[PDB]
Amino acid sequence: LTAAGAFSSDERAAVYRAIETRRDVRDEFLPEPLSEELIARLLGAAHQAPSVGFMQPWNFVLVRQDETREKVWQAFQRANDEAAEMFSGERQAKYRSLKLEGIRKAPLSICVTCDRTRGGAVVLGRTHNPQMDLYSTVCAVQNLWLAARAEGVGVGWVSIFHESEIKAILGIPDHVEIVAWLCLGFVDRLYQEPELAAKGWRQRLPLEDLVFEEGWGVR
Amino acid sequence: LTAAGAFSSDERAAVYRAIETRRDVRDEFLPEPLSEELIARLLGAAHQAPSVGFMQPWNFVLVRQDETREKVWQAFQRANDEAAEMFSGERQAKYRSLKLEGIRKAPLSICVTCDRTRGGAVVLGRTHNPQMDLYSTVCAVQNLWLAARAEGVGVGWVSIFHESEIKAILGIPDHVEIVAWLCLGFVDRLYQEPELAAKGWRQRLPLEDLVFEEGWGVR
Ligand SMILES: Cc1cc2c(cc1C)N(C[C@H](O)[C@H](O)[C@H](O)COP(=O)(O)O)c1[nH]c(=O)[nH]c(=O)c1N2
Ligand SMILES: Cc1cc2c(cc1C)N(C[C@H](O)[C@H](O)[C@H](O)COP(=O)(O)O)c1[nH]c(=O)[nH]c(=O)c1N2
Repeated sequence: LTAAGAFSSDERAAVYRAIETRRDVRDEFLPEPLSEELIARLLGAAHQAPSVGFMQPWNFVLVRQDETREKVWQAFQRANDEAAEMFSGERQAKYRSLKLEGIRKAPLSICVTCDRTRGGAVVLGRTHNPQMDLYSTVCAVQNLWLAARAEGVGVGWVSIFHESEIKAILGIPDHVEIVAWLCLGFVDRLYQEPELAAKGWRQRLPLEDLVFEEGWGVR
Repeated sequence: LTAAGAFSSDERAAVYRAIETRRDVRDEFLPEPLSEELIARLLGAAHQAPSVGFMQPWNFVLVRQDETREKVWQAFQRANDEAAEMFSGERQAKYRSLKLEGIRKAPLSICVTCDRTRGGAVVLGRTHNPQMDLYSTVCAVQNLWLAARAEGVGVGWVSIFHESEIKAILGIPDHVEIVAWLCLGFVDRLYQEPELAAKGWRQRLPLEDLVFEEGWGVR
């Protein structure tokens, strides 16, 4: 191991800047396809994420073809109606007015998976909680999300669809699970605050309400 | 929605630096306690994580008392002893030589949770995949992990426990699930590559093997 310490004041600010300004993008994606060098930098970042027992359970299916995107867009439309039907009156009306994906607008989509059987018969760290491999994959997703923000690339997560239908479309095996569908594209404008707060779905919760000292429910 | 901010070469390099150098810390934690201000910045960064339907399902239990950490350490011991028992021969020997936690060395611990019942009866984006809220919580963790690296704070995830025992120790409710137990503490020494790779458990997988074009298994 080597010497380490807090980043410089400027470096530190940049990190918090990416965390503080990245957004889930749906409708502002620009049309230019991302270059191979850019994609390589993003995947490289996701690959540097931590992983239970250093399992490195992720895979990335790069989707750029119009037909595939349209196919997946259709899978989303199918499931979203079912989703909306779960709400009523104002909310349902509101839910239907929201844009919850940019699958056809974003020139690139990445299906991020978790190979449930990678790592052998037993994987370190997953022995007592079977979901640790999926969690590891989400860590890869957040790293990508942040690096993309720094690159001027917007990212959007779309979790509204029947997984079995996406797996059939991409040919994903039974032993592999889809953790996230990400829509990517350059963006020149962003919402200063979560889009769902701006459109009155839910507001930012007070952080002081979520932190406890030594025991649950104790401030 | 307004003009997006643009990152300079240095700002961007800082983000990648945090991503490429953060480590899962087990044994390099220093004893200097973290300031209240510092902790606040870390939780703030965590709270800026994306969350399905903007559910914001997380809670953070700050643990600093020796008795509590000793109990969690014992819970870890029991769990780790049964984990090792899932391995045999040489692997078992190596598994037993690995340090998989810094519960008693790190001056601070944070039990990160996920309130499964927050967001009401139906949560946007979680309608077709019930694990979306848990994944959201992981995003907050990764944000905290990166921010910590920038502040010169080491962070380690400990997943080897029996959840029920930890919940009992902290008085965590049935409707709340534990996603991660993090050990935090200043560090001035970090490994250059994953400790688990250095110690011969698993090596870094070739990224080229995990990336497919348009369809699974397709190069
Ligand atoms: C696991 C998970 C799953 C989803 C999301 C997030 C996460 C963490 N989000 C994005 C979510 O709605 C979003 O984070 C906030 O509403 C936007 O916050 P920011 O603008 O990203 O800070 C999301 N957004 C969307 O429009 N359609 C979707 O299906 C999903 N699915
Ligand atoms: C969901 C999940 C759960 C755990 C981990 C990670 C993740 C993502 N890791 C850390 C893991 O072993 C480590 O990230 C890799 O071996 C290399 O990490 P870095 O590249 O050094 O961060 C971990 N480490 C450890 O010593 N004890 C543990 O119980 C766990 N649990």
